[PDB]
Amino acid sequence: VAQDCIIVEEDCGTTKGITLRAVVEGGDVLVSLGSRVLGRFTAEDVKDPGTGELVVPADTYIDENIADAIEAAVVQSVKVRSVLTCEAKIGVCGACYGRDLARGTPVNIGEAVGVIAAQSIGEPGTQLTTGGLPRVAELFEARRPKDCAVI
Amino acid sequence: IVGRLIPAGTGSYLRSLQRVAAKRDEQLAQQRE
Amino acid sequence: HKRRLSALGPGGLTRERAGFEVRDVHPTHYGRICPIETPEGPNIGLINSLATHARVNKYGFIESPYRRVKDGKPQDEVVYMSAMEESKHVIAQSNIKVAEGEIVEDLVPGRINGEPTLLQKETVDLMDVSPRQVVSVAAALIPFLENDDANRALMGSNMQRQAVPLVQSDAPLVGTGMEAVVARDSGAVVIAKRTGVVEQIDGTRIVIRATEETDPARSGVDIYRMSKFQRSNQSTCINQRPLVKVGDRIVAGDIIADGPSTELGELALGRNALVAFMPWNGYNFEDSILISERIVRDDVFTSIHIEEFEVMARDTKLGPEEITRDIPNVGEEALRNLDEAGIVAIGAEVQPGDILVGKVTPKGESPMTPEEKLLRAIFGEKASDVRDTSLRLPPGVAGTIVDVRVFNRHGVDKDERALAIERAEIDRLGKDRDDE
Amino acid sequence: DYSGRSVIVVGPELKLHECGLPKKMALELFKPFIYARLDAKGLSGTVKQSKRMVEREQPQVWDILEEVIREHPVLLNRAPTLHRLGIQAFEPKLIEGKAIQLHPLVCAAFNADFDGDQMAVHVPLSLEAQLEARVLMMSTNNILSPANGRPIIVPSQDIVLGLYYLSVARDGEPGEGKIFADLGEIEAAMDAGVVSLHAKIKARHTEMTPEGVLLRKVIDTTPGRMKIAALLPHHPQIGHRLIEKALTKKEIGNLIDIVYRHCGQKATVIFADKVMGLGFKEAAKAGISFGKDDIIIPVRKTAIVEETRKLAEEYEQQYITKGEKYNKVVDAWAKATDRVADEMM
Amino acid sequence: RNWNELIRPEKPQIETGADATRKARIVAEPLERGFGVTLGNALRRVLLSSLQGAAVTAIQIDGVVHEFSSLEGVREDVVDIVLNIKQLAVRMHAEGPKRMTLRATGPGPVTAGQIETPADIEILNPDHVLCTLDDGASVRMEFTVNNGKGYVPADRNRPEDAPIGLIAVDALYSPVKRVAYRVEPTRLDYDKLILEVETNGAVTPVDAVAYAARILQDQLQIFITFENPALLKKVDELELSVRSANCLKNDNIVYIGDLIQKTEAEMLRTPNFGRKSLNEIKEVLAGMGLHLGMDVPNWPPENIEDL
Amino acid sequence: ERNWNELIRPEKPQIETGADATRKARIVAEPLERGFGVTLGNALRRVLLSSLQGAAVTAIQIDGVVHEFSSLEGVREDVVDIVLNIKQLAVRMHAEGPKRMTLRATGPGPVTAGQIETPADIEILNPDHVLCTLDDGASVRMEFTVNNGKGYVPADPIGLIAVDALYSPVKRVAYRVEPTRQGQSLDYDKLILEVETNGAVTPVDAVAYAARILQDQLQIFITFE
Amino acid sequence: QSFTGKKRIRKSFGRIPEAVQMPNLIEVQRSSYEQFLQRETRPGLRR
Amino acid sequence: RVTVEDCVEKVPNRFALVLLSAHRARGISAGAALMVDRDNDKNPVVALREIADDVIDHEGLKEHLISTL
Amino acid sequence: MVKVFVAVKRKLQPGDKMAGRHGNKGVISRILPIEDMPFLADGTHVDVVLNPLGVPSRMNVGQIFETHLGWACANLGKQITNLLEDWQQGGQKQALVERLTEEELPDTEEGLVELARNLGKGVPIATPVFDGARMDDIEGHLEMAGVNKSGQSILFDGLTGEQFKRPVTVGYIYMLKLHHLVDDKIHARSIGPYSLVTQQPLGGKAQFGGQRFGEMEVWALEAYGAAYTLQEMLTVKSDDVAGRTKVYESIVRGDDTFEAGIPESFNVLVKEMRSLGLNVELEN
Amino acid sequence: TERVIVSQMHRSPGVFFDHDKGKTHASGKLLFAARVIPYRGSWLDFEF
Amino acid sequence: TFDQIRISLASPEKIRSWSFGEIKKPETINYRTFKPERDGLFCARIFGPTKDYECLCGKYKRMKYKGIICEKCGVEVTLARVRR
Ligand SMILES: [Mg+2]
Ligand SMILES: [Zn+2]
Ligand SMILES: [Zn+2]
Repeated sequence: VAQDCIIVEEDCGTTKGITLRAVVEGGDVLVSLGSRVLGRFTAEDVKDPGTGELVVPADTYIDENIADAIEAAVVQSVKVRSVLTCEAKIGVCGACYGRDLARGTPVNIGEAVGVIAAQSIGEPGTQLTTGGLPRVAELFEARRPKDCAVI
Repeated sequence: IVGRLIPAGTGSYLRSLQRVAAKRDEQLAQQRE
Repeated sequence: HKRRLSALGPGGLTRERAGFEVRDVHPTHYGRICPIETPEGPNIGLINSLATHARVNKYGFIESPYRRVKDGKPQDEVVYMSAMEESKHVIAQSNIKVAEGEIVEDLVPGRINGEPTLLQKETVDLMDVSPRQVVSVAAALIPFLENDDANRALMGSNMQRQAVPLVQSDAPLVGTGMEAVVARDSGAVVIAKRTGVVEQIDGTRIVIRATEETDPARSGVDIYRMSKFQRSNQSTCINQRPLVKVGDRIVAGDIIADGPSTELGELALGRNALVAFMPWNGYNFEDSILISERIVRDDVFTSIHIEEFEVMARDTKLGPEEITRDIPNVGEEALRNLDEAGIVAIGAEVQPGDILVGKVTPKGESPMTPEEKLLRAIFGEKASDVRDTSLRLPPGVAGTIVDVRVFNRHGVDKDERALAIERAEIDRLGKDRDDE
Repeated sequence: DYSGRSVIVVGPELKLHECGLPKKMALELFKPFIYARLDAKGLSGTVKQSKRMVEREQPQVWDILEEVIREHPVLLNRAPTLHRLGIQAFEPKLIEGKAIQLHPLVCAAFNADFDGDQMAVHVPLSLEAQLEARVLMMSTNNILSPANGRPIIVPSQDIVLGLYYLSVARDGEPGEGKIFADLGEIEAAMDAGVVSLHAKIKARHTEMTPEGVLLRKVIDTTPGRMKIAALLPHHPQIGHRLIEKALTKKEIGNLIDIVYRHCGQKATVIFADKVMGLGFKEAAKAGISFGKDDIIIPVRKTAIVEETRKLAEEYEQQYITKGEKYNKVVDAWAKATDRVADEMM
Repeated sequence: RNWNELIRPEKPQIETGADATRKARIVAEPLERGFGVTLGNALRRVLLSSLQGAAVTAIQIDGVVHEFSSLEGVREDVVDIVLNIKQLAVRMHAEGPKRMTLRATGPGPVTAGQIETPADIEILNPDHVLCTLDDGASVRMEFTVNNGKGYVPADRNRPEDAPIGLIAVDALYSPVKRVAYRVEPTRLDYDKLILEVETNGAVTPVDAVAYAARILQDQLQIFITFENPALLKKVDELELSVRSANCLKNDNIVYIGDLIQKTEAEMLRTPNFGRKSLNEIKEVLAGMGLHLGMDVPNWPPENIEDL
Repeated sequence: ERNWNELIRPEKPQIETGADATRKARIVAEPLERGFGVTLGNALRRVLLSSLQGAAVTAIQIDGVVHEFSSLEGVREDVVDIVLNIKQLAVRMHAEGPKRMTLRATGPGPVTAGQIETPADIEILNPDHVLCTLDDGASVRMEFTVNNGKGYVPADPIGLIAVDALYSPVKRVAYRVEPTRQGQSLDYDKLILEVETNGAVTPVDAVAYAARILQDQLQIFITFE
Repeated sequence: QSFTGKKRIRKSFGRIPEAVQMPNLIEVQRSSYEQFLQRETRPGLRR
Repeated sequence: RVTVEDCVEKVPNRFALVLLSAHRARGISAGAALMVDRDNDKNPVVALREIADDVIDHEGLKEHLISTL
Repeated sequence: MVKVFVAVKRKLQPGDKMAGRHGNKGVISRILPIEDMPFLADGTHVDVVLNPLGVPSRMNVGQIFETHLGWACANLGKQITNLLEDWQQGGQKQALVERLTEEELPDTEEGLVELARNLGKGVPIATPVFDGARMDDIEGHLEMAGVNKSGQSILFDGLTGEQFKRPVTVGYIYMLKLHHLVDDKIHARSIGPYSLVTQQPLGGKAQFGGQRFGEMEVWALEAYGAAYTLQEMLTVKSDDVAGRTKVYESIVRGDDTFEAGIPESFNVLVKEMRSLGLNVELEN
Repeated sequence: TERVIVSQMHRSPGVFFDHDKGKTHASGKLLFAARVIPYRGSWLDFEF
Repeated sequence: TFDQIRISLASPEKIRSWSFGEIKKPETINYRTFKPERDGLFCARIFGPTKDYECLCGKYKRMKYKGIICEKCGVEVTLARVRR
């Protein structure tokens, strides 16, 4: 299903993005906001809560320095560009995927993203389990889970 | 399945080079009529 | 392999149709099916074997022995209780204090029906016959059991029946005691049939006297010929060695000569050496093992194998094939260690990619390239009309030859091929006849 | 075609980008390359004649095989290729035996133990495919996992254990309080036995925190510490301050990430190669042997189990049977199971 | 550095145990306190690595054809005897292979001492048993003694050059079996080295340590610095011309030396001496690397130069 | 009998790949017998780090408490720093006996080893290791008591110091084994150990002295005429 | 115990009775095939 | 014997470097290698080593090679 | 017809699969000389060096108790065989033999000397499956054997000549030689017989098999940027029959280059689809 | 080559009363199916 | 080269154009001599010759010409690849 996703364009010029928030269970956080937002290009210039200072530009690569700078000063969710909000031509641009996971530098043009994503999703399998491997298989297929009240 | 270069990475760069070469050849042929 | 209970075949659930319930273990398998010997492959939970004391009734159900116990005083009349009939009864586990006439604990652990619950000493009718009743013969050999994980012990059972018989093996220092029974029970060692003494052991055949109390007008003496080095079903050596000396009167029903991978009757699988658990410069980093040259210098872990290659001489439409001594365009050095008939002599060292049997088949006329024809005309040689189809050894260790057997048709038998072989065979037959 | 299969073994002497290859497999895979070398070298004539030289296995063909196998990378992959890291190229090196040698750190990426697993070997024929696998599929380049930014060259079992044994510091040890200027003096003292392996010691060490030159301020750490810290490259944000931890597996995994993030890739691979030998050398010197006295049972368990058995008896005489059987097992045995656990801990 | 330290005194105390040169130990009280683990380990690692011995390397009897056959009088197979003949320590004190004969028969215990050999191979272990015959036919066994070191496989020396009917067998050349090692500080702290070398009758225990020390010294000494064929070819192997071959055959020449020696005297004195061919023949001779003379007159005139 | 001459022996043990300076060095013993490459290397490493004639300092200066003072008059670092710096000082005493040494200077300049007047005829090979750039302070007139000794020694009137110096001329060694063969036998080990002496004796001379010491101490065999 | 344990004595641990002995492990196939092929007289072979 | 760190630093594409090194090796197969010595190296490794100290914008010849038929 | 019964005498080589009595397994690593092994006291040296990290991971402990009992019985056998070496048929030796064994041991016949010859290699110990020796029993056995009660013994290092600063565990463990040999497992092919209808290299180690490039293996190359390695590995190596010899000729000549036009599998598939009513025609 | 025959294990040719545990139904309930599976013949069922 | 693969229904005219001859007899090969049949499934006249550059009946087995057709036999001389 993801064999056709290949980075063909460098920049798309899209200004839209998706809000990213950290996960929290009660009074503790499971994943830090810096680790979740790291590796993606910022969609819009994030403003420091309280103090009127621009810590990050509008569209810039979120490096480790910017990462722990955003993590130090408390900040809410920041709009970040993603592959789902891209509106480019056939394929995917390098301005929405973000930093590559195999290498520290950004992703290069022509690299297959769908195949590596499918391989990374299938790698942690065989060690799972109301959730687990059948739950993930049902969620990816988007079938009817059970009779639930319509919104 | 057909046994051609995959359009990813090296294949994509080679296809881009072939496209730019075809464009240059067309530009050269336009002036020669 | 004979005590195996498969679930597939003509009338069984297919491996893809098994599911999850068939592979699961049921609490009624206590003492009827050992839940420790099972292949860890895809067909898990379908190739389970029986226990050591389990039997089969005339109907087809599995039976288990249960020592009947009365009120307090346990009886001495063991009776086999079926699976369906044992449901309406109480079972008491073994290892109970039997110092007095009855169990004094009054809280012996027993399973009424499936689940085990602490029951009283009242109306206890059945008692466990022995602790080594729910384990198979393969898992019973594992010493110091009940101290490792259940899943890890399953792998040790599969590795038990996978060791090639080594030359000059010994019994284990720490054995479970079941090795002697499994060795004497299986058909791998010879056993004396009478009480008569032995006369002489010629290595390849042992002679025994009639008996000390033999019947009148019975057989003179019992001759036992021990099988020598012969290819087994899995391409491994199988030989028997005598253990008796001159005299040494033996009682009937006693092992005389050990079989393959057996010494002094006790079962053996391999030699044992001193072990020291410790990391040695990362050579044993992962699940590996490091050994010294002393284990190879003494030749304790060396084994023997047999390939038993074969070749045919089927005729063809364009003429009949033949076992020619000399194949065309072959080097003279490669023809060494080859008899005139075309078969390598017995005991001849052969290397990988050697001509074992020289066979040439008639080849039809085929067109050739003009350059090859020009070269042939330049050198003057004449192209042969036969093709080289002689048997050649595949890549391997290229061991020595042991025995060669040739079969001829009814039309011609020992006419001009293998005549010396037939002569030697008839001479050996006459020699053994005269000796007997 | 142009492929082979054989069992794998572990080799500590091999580098990270080098893998052992048997002479039997290499002689068959590189047959046309050997033919071309014999044709160009001039030691043979006709192609048919050359095919005859390698068949008889003349001793002169071994020199041509070692020359042709110099930089030609071969592809190695396990059977269950789950992720892209399963296929990684290496540089073949001739070695005796029939087992394909391997690196202890690279085995973690393949996700395959050395019990009975076997790996296949491939050979790229084209010049472009050969040069493409050296800079795109080499094992040195695949040091980060594609799923997440976590290094996959972390020590698995032995190197981490040796580093943890070296990082531990005990206050009671001989030769404590002395000052050592250079690590050579520490090694000489350890050879004489005046100083223990790990003990409170103040030595001189350079950090280079301002990105310039440091005066080598004295630091108080055990001889086990600052011995592996010397392998750390010279760069700000890293130094002897990071080795103060106990060197846990998670800690050592995080250490390889910062060294690769700050410095280049060559420093990371060279540090991973240097730390592997030190861990194996230290683990083979200590008594890591597991014995029967190593595992001990808590003495309080014999009383806890009897108290729980006595407490569970009253619940049975009282009894609804479902509720009693459910409440008696999740409260008495559940609490007792955790009590003995913390007691033994 | 050189006779400055407290060197141990000569004549070490040799514990002449009751084993007949098979179990002895050596001691040294002032022997270089601190070198107890260096010198001792260096002497032990070399004492088990390289030591010239002797052992059988080729078995061949009449009643066998391969290593998996079976005799008629012996109690065990032929391959079982191969596992016992290899464990037979013997010393030859001489270079070159030998041949030990073994012909006997009786109650069945065939001791190793009953091996008729020349006065150069002193067999050891006279109580060792090779095979057991039940008063059957005799056995003829011829052995072969050599001298190696450490270990040698059976497929390195046996099937090198041997006819059909030679039971191959590997041999181990190691006179010593086990070696001990200990260090105890004497009363002025000095370590006392105590090692009890174990060996068979091939070499005495006191001699093995001396040989190991000599080998170690010889190894450490490396660090210290000073502190024309063209004449063999026939004359008709170049096919210059028909008349040239004719005159060469008429002259009865087989080698090019006789033709290269005669420049112009013997050339023009022949019937049909080609004026234009005499120059081409000289040119083709010079091109091959040879010229007029430049060698002894008919040096390889015999058949010894034929290839 | 001739058993110590049949095995292979390296005839060219003069591969000095290390030419950085007169201190570093790297020898090669590639054509060696299997097994000897480890034992010889271990013996050389254990002997080079053992009793060898050298020279120590084991002295401090006046107007300073033992491991308690921090600075007298504008000193650069603590007294332990000067002690560590003076401990790593090359020196070769020709005569015998615990001779004396003195050092004095002035002006805000870096202190030098040479400025140390050697009355006992014991010169300093590397007079540039000591780094003292004190300014406007009379931190001079120090006293040193050089004493001959072999091998490492532990830390053993008012004003003395219990500092243990390295009498061995070498500083650190590390051997290695790498079999290099093609067709005969892939077992011939190789010895590629190196030396990092201070400068009092070249590494080749140190290896020769170690070999001679081993040969002299291995005299526990029969004379054999 | 006769000609087998005399040459090599093997000490045994544990305290368990040895009243009943396990039958032959190959009795299953033999007993199953014997019921098929009677190999008896003419009046026999009833099953 | 040379890492791809400097090569990736010179050309951050990591894909055009392969084609450039292949063309450089095809050119060095006959009458080339006047910039960097062999040093006991093969064609691809020597090309990768020379790319670190050579002009990266040399794809003009590669494009002109397949420009016409 | 003719049959040749060729026999081979294999030895233990590196890469062989050797597993213990329990679930522990592992391929045999590089074999070391006798001197490099750890030098135990009294001159003896170990023969195998297993990794002790498999105990916490795999919950099996019987191997440790088995090793301890093996060490105990080996020490007992060594102490009993030395007693008979002094004088055969000694009265004191029979007393010790009867004391160590739990009594049908003494025999009036002369066979007591033959029993000692077998007991010298270690006294056999028979432990039931569920009635095995408890901790106190094995402790008393180790104490009577002469070994330290802890079970571990001091062991030196033969490679360096130094003693480890920690007690180590040593004993006799039963080892097996599995059938998974390395000589029968290794295999390499360069050019062999191809298939009949597909025109591809055959599979299996029987007659020059080729390692199958599975479907999951193709995804690995697609993940990387490699496009020429996967293009030639699927067309010019096995698929293309016309251009299959061109690459071999180029390799033997010395020029690295290849050309792939179309695989044979695609042509077979097109011929198959044309057999049905579907019309699969190529364009351009 | 000698070949042994392993024993087979299959369902007994008797009547059974197996009811699904609330599966393959629109609402939670039990079927209580009964089988008359013979040794050699057509099978019978009486599912609710 | 080829691009834009298209698949659709095949008409009877296209099927007749693809085919070379019509098979009428279900005879694979002869039992006495293993050779193709006149109208069987394995026919040389319809699916080209079996041997390379060698027609049947031993008339044009010289392999020098490839455009000739044997009159008595009825099959042209062509490589074995044309049979596929
Ligand atoms: Mg595995
Ligand atoms: Zn976009
Ligand atoms: Zn025709």
